[PDB]
Amino acid sequence: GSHMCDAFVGTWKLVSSENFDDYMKEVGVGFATRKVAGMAKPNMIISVNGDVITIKSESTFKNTEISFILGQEFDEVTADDRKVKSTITLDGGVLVHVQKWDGKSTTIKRKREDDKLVVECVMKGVTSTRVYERA
Ligand SMILES: O=C(O)[C@H]1CCN(c2ccccc2)[C@H]1COc1ccccc1
Repeated sequence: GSHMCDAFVGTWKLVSSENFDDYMKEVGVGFATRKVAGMAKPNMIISVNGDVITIKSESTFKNTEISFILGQEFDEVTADDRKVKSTITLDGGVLVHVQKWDGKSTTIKRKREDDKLVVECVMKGVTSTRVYERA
């Protein structure tokens, strides 16, 4: 029972980051958390079981885990410890993750590009790009 989401499954390691501190500033992350989070080189583990997608991040800073069904809102605790309401959908092969909290919104898009999993994080006008490779 293969699914298009299968392109994302596996274990991935962070290899590059751009503009992440500015993105975190826009989200409202405090100085100390930005410094320590920005140093992290997470592994991201993506798995699928039936309709349930699991994305785990493991790092020296924090471990995070979400499980979800596409299009079905859920409660998430982010790496910076926001309590958010999240909805993840697939739009043309791109995983689109919207997080809402305190009247704010940010969108995280995840796409396969060559042998990379590219993660684009947008808050207001500020974009950060984080590139992962297979571990
Ligand atoms: O997936 C990514 O790279 C982005 C996605 C957004 N996000 C983030 C957003 C606001 C504040 C901190 C991180 C990253 C998650 O990164 C980590 C880093 C360490 C441990 C777990 C996850």
